[PDB]
Amino acid sequence: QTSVSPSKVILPRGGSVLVTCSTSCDQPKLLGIETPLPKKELLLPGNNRKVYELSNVQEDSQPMCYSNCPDGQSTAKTFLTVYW
Amino acid sequence: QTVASISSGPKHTQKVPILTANETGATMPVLPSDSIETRTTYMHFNGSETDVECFLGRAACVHVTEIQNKDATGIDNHREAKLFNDWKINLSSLVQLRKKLELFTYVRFDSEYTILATASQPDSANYSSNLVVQAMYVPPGAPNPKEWDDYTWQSASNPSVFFKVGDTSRFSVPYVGLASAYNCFYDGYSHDDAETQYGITVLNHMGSMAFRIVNEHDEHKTLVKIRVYHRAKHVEAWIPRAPRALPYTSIGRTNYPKNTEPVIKKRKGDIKSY
Amino acid sequence: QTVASISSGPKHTQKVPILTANETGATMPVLPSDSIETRTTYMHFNGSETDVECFLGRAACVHVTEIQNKDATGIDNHREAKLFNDWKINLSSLVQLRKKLELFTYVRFDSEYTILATASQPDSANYSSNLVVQAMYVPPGAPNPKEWDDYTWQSASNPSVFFKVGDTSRFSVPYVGLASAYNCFYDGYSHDDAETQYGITVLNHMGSMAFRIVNEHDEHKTLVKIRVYHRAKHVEAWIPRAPRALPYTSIGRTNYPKNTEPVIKKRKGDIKSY
Amino acid sequence: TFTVINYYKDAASTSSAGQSLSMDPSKFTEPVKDLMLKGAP
Amino acid sequence: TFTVINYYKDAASTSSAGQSLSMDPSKFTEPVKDLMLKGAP
Amino acid sequence: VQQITLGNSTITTQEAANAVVCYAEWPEYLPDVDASDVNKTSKPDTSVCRFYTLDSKTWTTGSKGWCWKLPDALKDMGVFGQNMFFHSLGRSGYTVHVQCNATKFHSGCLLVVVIPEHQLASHEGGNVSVKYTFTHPGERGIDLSSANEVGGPVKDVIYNMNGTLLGNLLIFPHQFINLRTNNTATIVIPYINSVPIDSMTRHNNVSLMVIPIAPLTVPTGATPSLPITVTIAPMCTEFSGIRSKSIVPQ
Amino acid sequence: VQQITLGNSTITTQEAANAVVCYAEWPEYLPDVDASDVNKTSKPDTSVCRFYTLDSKTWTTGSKGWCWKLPDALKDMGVFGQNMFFHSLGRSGYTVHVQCNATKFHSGCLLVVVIPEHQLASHEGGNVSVKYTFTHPGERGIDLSSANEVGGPVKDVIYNMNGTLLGNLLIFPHQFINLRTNNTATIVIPYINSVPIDSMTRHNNVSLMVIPIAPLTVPTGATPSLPITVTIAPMCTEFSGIRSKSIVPQ
Amino acid sequence: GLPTTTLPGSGQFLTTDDRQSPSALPNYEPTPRIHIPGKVHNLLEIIQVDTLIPMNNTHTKDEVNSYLIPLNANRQNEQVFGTNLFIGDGVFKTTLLGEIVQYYTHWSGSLRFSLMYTGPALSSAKLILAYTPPGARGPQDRREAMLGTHVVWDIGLQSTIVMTIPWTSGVQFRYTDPDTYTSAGFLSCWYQTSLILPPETTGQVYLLSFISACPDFKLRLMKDTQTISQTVALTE
Amino acid sequence: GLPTTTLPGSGQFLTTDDRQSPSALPNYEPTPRIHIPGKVHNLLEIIQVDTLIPMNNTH
Repeated sequence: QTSVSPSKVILPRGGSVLVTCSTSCDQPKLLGIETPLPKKELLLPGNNRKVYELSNVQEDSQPMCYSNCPDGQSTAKTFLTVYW
Repeated sequence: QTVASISSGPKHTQKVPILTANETGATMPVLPSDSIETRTTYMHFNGSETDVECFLGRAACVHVTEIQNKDATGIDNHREAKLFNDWKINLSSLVQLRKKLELFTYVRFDSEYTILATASQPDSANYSSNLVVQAMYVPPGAPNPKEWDDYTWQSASNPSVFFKVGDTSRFSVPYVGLASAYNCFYDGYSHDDAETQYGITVLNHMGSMAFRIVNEHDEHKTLVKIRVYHRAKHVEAWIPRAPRALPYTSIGRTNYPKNTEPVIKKRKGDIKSY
Repeated sequence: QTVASISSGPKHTQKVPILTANETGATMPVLPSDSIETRTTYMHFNGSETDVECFLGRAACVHVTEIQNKDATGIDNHREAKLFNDWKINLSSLVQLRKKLELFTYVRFDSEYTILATASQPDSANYSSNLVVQAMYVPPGAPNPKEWDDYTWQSASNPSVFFKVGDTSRFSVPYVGLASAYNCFYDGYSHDDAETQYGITVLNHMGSMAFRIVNEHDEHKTLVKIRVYHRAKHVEAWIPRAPRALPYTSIGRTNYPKNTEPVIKKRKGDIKSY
Repeated sequence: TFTVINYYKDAASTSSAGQSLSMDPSKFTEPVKDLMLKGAP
Repeated sequence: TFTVINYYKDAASTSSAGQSLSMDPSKFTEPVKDLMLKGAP
Repeated sequence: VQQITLGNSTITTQEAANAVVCYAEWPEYLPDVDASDVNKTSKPDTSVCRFYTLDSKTWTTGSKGWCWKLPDALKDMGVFGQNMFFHSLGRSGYTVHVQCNATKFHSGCLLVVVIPEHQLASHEGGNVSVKYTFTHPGERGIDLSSANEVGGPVKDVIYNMNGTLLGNLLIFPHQFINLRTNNTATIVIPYINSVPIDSMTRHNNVSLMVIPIAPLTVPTGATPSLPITVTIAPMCTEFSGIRSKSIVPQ
Repeated sequence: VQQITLGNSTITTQEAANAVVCYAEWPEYLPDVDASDVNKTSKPDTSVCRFYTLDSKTWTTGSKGWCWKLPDALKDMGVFGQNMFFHSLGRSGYTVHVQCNATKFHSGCLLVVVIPEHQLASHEGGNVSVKYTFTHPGERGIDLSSANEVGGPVKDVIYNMNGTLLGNLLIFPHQFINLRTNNTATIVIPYINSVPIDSMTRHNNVSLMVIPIAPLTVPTGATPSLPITVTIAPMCTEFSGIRSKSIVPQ
Repeated sequence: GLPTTTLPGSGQFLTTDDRQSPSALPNYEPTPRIHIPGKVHNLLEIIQVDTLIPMNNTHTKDEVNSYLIPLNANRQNEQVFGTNLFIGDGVFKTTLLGEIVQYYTHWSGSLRFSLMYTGPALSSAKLILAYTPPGARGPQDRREAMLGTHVVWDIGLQSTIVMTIPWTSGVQFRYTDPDTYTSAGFLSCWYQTSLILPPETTGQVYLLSFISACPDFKLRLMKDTQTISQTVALTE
Repeated sequence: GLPTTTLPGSGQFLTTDDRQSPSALPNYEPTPRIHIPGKVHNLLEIIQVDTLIPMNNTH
């Protein structure tokens, strides 16, 4: 099943956070994170895990990791909160 | 010779071809000969350059990545060190090509790839290395290499091309879509689920390319920039579409950024100005 | 067009094709048209990529060795110094290729070899040398060179190819087995003896390759990595076999390591889970 | 005036196909049909 | 649609042969014969 | 006059209703040469080939437009909806009949357009997706004049909800409902897809957009609205892979 | 019913015994076009073409299976064994008849499979070889349920003693002995080798494996065992290069 | 000299090009081809042979028991087994079909699923084997299962049922690796009536499940198999 | 060896040359072409369809 780390994070307004998407499938075809934030895929080897630096978080957002893996839930949402 | 215009004199026609009803959704082929007296001219023109094969059919740079040849001893993340790099093949990352392709809903083509490798040695170097690049086409969903000298590179099945830096490789890939054509637009989901991704689909998986420098390290670091050029050939296109007006924001989505600038130019003057 | 499925309606058959006896060891060709009402579809498919010629038929790296070009004055063991290296040809050292070949008992093919030489100069060097590699195919059982500049390299009979480092050589070797096909599996011995080796046989001797850098030494040391790529062509295969499930441990043996991990994945749930 | 030999066994390897002769825009410009002449199957 | 000239005298030098047309799995899937019809030599 | 009778349904039009057949292609059953799925298809009778009328929209002076997605809009329509839910695969054409009558004193122009693969844009930007519930609204469709929702599509009719300009939407099969000229529009849609048949639930083959281009101008003192009614009939519908009824969200 | 009479031997079966002919190829004498050895071959009479019964194995609830190698299992069988020892070269087909009868209350399923070039794995790993004495056991064969021996093969039936999974052994010519259905299995094996003829002593052409797949479940209070009997007849046997009798270990 | 223009890709080593090349052993005459039985022309020939499915893959180690589907007496309206139909994964990964399938990326066509009953001759059972095409969940009760493709199997003198899983898809090819869009559906088996054992017999009887390909099977895009791996070159 | 003379431009990558090239997926059989309506052969076919002009571009 698709997984996101962290499950939840509280971060300062405008800061960056690293969100990890992972699958149980070893070889997923689609794996990413859906978010309106500016993001940067960290150079990381492998197919079933990705890390994104979601930059300049301004509001409460719910970035969703997605995949095409058919085991379990193919999507996982994380909850970003801003404090200011 | 194909006639462009026929000779036509005064007309007191009761079958008015210039009065129609656009409410019907048809563009009736009204010609100059219908509203003005015309002479007879010839086309002298076949329209060879407007055929979809030519319109969508020259090589365009669709990916650029830099990889390095350096001492790999004592590095955990080779991908981060840019010892190798992989890329899920897509023709959406360059906007000129994307807009041209997005003029159609379904597109079917074979792919001709040209990979150009160019070396640079910014730091002090005594000479220019004779480096060899391995460009490995990995089939859709196949495992990408995880380290620079992983055994995935020695795959007995993945197509690989070895070429010198500074030179090019060229190889064609047939149309590899599951369906009869690529879905440049997909108004659906992979399955009936409340949270699943919209639009982006596995139907349009064209494969992936992994790149490394085969050579072991020299005393200096060499930076290699790999440019992948894609040329579509044997192109078939269906269902013309409204051209893209707004900037893109992501691959596989029709999203556009918030607060975009107006597309339609404002007139310098009123509606009567020329 | 070859028919994949024929139109078939309701069936009140007394010649039940779906009840059989697997005790007989035959896979009776029961089709979808036998158990469900079907429409008529066509294959649109020849199965060109499942032919053994294609399945076992692309170039794979089957050996990699590093040799050196350095001052050879005052060295007793040139082989240890990596001035040259030899290798008994075998397609068993890479597991992907081995498993594919081991899907069959007997295999007959001609060999197309591609040797890629790539140079590296890790230590301080003022320039990159223009080195030439000699890849010498030695027939089965023929003497391998014993030193870097031995007279064995000047053999008037051994096929040799000279090519620049950074470039490739390509040459085909016909099927060279004594028997009508290679024995990818051999359940026997070379002769009736109590202590003699099992399985590994001289029937499958494909030759050997020796490699050296022809150039005399420069002021610096150059490390050359030689990758041998084998491509089987004109492939004939007999007697399909159970695929390999466990890791390999040696060439020519079916041995697997002790305490290996289970092959069959365990179910996340009971036998009823989907 | 022009010559091509196919050097490879695959259709994907051939150069571009050229021009689609039979081009007709009525598919898009004149898609109107009277539905009272029973053109529907 | 396709052309090959043999440039070398050896059969081992030719490119791959292509596809074995006459493929039939009954060798492996239907190897059962009644031994009471005397099929044995 | 004109009359179209499908099954137990009939639409009469005192306008000389000229129909647009998208790309001059009539709906047709999947031929053998194009078929991949081997199961014998279920070709329903009068029970599905009939006009289903959706609930009417009100066209006001400031309404932006409406969007329906097929076959989603008919998922709850009599026998067709049931078959769409009970089968794994389905393909269908449509006869769309958009109706909007007024007097000779009204002015306004609707653009009725059918967009194959009308992938909607999200109003949030980046790579956010439009959620299933918003792209499968049902017979109510999407009202472009309402406000944005979390996970909903963008609703600026100028950009067709996809980043293309409205003026260019005439490249798709369309008809105008010009209140001075005509009160009905008829578009016959064939099955359009890269695959011969597909899942009717997770994929919307076409989108029907009814967009006011020339705004509604009612005569002085008149009620400032007109009802727009959409009537659809499945045509050459096929179903394959009957099984337990699918479970979709909402 | 069925009856096969070879020489002075006869096997009668009240089951409609259907025979598997490996790869739909009957045993045949070496044709001239394939022959390399020039000597006129010795084609024995009734003296060898006959059914030899091996000693019976006992099938218990916890037995893993048995493996015989041909022609090794027949090296001590009447005239065939002598000819196999006196000649330098030999090729032969086989008619294997595996017999296991029970009542309608027993359950269990044997997989009778013929593996050409069944190169056995050593249980020690690395590159250790299985010694001659273990791969040439004779009419007793290899019992997969016994313990490992120094120089013996590995005996985990799940991996076929060669590193392949048991489930996949159906790619080879096989028959099941399903106690509810049948009590006998018949496989006709042709000569299979990369060479037209070979030394019968140092090389085993085929391996016969009888493996319990569905375990033996005897009725309540019944003796928890069944005998399994293997009967083999050489077919189209040829010998070449007669000389002094070979000396093999054990 | 014939004027020529070298094109891009000149001097490249593409591992799949398959051109003529000079022979290192000119005039060599290879051993003549003798008749060897069981010649394989195409891999589509061998995938059509049934091999056992480790359907009961609930054990910590690999055992023969992994291939035995337990059947219990006096079970009513109950499920025997259920699996998804990702043929290049799960219970199918190790079968011959799955192994050959993992060497390719795309697959199309119908599958042949077989069950062999191994219980005593004096037992009786009616089972219903159901194929649920994609789009619906794995059936959780027999009623749900019997709305799709199914076969009611009466165990008797013919101990083997052969149900075909018809190619049931919109898209013409499915991915051999598990994917939501190209999901192939579900396979389940249920007790139609029940299993009845004769007196003097007790315990579990077993089914053997086999998988194979129908002659309409297709495999397209070659890839490496993830079944076997190596980190070091092997030697003799 | 056929005597040849390499011309200028040898080894150049011209982005519009359109020559034959070796296939990376030999023997691959692409999905058959099904009938999809609205096939576009030439762009001169689609420019003949009327689209609205933003003539009142004064906003």
